[PDB]
Amino acid sequence: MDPETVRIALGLEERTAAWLTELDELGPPAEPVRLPRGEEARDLLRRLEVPELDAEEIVAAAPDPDRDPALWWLLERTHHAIVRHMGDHRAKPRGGPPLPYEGGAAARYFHVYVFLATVPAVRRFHAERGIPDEVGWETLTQLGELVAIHRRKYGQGGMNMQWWTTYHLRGILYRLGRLQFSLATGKDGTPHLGLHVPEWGGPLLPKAYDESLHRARPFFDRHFPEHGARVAWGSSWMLDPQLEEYLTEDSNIIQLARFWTLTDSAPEPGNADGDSSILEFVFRYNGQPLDELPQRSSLERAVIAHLKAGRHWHMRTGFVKLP
Ligand SMILES: CC(C)(COP(=O)(O)OP(=O)(O)OC[C@H]1O[C@@H](n2cnc3c(N)ncnc32)[C@H](O)[C@@H]1OP(=O)(O)O)[C@@H](O)C(=O)NCCC(=O)NCCS
Ligand SMILES: CCCCCCCCCC(=O)OC[C@H]1O[C@@H](O)[C@H](N)[C@@H](O)[C@@H]1O
Repeated sequence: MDPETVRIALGLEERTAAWLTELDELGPPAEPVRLPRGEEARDLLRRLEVPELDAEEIVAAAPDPDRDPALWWLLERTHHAIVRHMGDHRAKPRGGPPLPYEGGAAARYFHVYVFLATVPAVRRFHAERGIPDEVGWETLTQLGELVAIHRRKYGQGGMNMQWWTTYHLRGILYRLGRLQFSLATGKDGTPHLGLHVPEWGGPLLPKAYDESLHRARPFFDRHFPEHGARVAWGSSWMLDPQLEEYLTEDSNIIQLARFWTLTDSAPEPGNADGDSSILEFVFRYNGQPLDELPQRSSLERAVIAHLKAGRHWHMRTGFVKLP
């Protein structure tokens, strides 16, 4: 097939042409793309903590090379475009565009199929790096979380966080207890670890946070000794000191943010760039009228109160030294 035919068949926008040309030049992977089917597929999806409802649907809608040629063309090359950067954190996180939902369940679940097809490759990388199996699997389970998030946010099955799963699939991100850590470099090339907080796994309890921090240096110095990070960096709505107006002393965020050293400037009060982030992570915001969002928790009430008052939330950036 040709990239223009794929683009038109799948209903992809004109801007995606450059990507599709790049995928055309890259070509199919050396190891043919294989999707698990049936109970094999159900076992893998369950291992990745995909909810039963979605997993059933994913298995049912799995595409076919003959009946879904445009989709298959893209699945092979997207897989290839990811595995070509296995272990490479300097490459940008390009998972490809979401597919228009007029293509049905196979289109909605496209990047789940990408993920499934790429599991063997990343698991081989984990093995080569000596990563324990439990850590490898624990890391890959965010697929289930992101699938669940799609359904909560939009109302039907899907997974549209494919840019983020390129981290898991390149073996450059590891879940080490409550927190995740990514191989990263600053603008000056200095190695660090990106610190991330997946939604699943309960509250950000101080003892769980501390355990994760203690795991970071030993893990990376053992399996990626060439990296040599000494510091973890975080960028998050969580680091916004404005939260102190609203959250009390029992807040995990408040207690733990106190250990962080913020490195960005106090943002302009009129800068609204951070509003969408906090709305995503607190409400999985999808354009609802604000006073029709839940108000059960102190943070839910905080986000809305602050915004109603004409004020703005900001992503802040900081670091903590690795123990
Ligand atoms: C990170 C996370 C686990 C922290 O939860 P936590 O440890 O309970 O945080 P706190 O102790 O500071 O919470 C204070 C209050 O806000 C509530 N709260 C915390 N995070 C919340 C969220 N994402 N949505 C709604 N309410 C939340 C708590 O239940 C608590 O309520 P209460 O005071 O009414 O009892 C949670 O916010 C989460 O799952 N977020 C999604 C993932 C995320 O944001 N990661 C970072 C992306 S940059
Ligand atoms: C106060 C506790 C520590 C504060 C440091 C918080 C750093 C968290 C940063 C983080 O979680 O961001 C990474 C996110 O990348 C998103 O885009 C993905 N959707 C999300 O999964 C991931 O959490």
